Formats: sequence, structure tokens, C-alpha cells
Amino acid sequence: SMEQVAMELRLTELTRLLRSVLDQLQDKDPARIFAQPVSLKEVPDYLDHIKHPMDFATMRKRLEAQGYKNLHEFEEDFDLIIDNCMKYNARDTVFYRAAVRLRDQGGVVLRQARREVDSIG
Ligand code: NA
Repeated sequence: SMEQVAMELRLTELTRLLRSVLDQLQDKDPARIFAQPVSLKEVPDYLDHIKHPMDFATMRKRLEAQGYKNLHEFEEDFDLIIDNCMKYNARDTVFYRAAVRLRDQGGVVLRQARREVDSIG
């Protein structure tokens, strides 16, 4: 149906917008602390701590399958990256501090992304 096609075009355009958002967030992580999953070979105890691991590569995989239906879903995954780091790592670490700085810088990006998603529909 044409109605199904139109829904598919909208998901495609959301995907484009979330790709640009993902790129902008990831630029705020030049150390690449959050680029890839935590390896269970190097933090064998990780999944005892963190129930839902998340990283930018994982998000990019989902995005490329058009797997985010709305901005809320994408934000949930970005918040997991930050929140998981803040739990596993102590306040005095480069990891915790990098998560705080990513959250703060990322707020800017997401604030305008929400206005654009709402405005374009
Ligand atoms: Na902690």
C-alpha cells in the first residue's frame, strides 16, 4: 500500500536524522571510550554488574537496520552508555568523568534533535 510506503519513508528520514545525531554525539568522545562494547574477555565480571551493555557501535548497527522507531528509543540507548559507565566506574576515574562530559555535551545535541523530530513530524 501507499500508506505503508509513506510510513517507511518517514522511518528512513528519522534514520537519516539519527545518523547525524549519532555522529555529533560521538564527536564528543574523541578518546573513543564509548566506541565499542566492553569486552567480556577483559572485564569478565562485567555482566554481573551491568545488565544491558551499550556502546556506539552497537547503536550504529541498530540504526543501520532502521531499528529506532522514534527518538525516545535512541535516547534510551545513549543514556545506557552513560549510566552503565557511571555505575561500573568510580567518580575519580577518567571513565566516569568522560561519561559526565558526554552527557553534558550530548544534552545540547539531543535538545535540538527533539525540536527537529517534532517540527518535521
Ligand atoms: Na559505582
